[PDB]
Amino acid sequence: LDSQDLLFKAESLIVNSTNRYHVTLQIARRAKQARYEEMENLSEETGIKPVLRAILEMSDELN
Amino acid sequence: EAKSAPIFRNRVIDKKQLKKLIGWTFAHYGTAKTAVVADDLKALGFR
Amino acid sequence: IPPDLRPMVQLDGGRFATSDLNDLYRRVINRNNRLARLQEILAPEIIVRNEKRMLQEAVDALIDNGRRGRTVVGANNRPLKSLSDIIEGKQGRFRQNLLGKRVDYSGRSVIVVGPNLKIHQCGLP
RNA sequence: UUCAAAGCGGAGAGGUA
Repeated sequence: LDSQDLLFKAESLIVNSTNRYHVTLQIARRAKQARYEEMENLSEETGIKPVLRAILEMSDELN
Repeated sequence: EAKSAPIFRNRVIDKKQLKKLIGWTFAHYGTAKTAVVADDLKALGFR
Repeated sequence: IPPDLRPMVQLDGGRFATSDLNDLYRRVINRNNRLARLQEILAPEIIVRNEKRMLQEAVDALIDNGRRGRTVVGANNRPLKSLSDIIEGKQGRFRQNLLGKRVDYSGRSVIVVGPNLKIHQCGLP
């Protein structure tokens, strides 16, 4: 996991979008949902921050 | 945002050539490769 | 106006620094009470008219100072701040407190050059 | 059970970017 990889992934998410202001809202919703669902006291990969986790998951879904 | 091989610039490199190279990189490769290229050029010039 | 929007503040040496609205309200109330007292005793009319004119000038100076007649000066020879001066200027409420404010979780310092940093990175003390 | 004692407005003069 590197910051450069995150930068490239975010750029790839911006493309394939048709709107720049509509992807930020989706990322924020996914991040809030992930952090809230983390409330189970198991600490599933709590190391990563919610926004970076949402970016990684949405990039993986892009295939 | 790939597949375009750079041309071997066999000439002197002033500010105009650097601006042209940055523009070409943005037009052909994207917005995250231009930052890397600019950082590499900065390091080489400072050295 | 409610009293917390025209508060009384205490200086370092124990002296009070009252607002400019309190003086204008005091003048209006004093003139009103005096005129009512004169009207009670059935005073001659030529003095009641003087009291009425003075009350008009006082209320006018409270609403807007120095618009029609003469400016009302306070302790020094500087004008008092009326109700219209609160909202109207460049330092009024609109441009100073509503279109831009002070915020929390903020700082300020001098900047130096950092090489060996990547763009999108900064160095915070 | 209660908090709690440190924050204050205006005017003038000069300076840094």
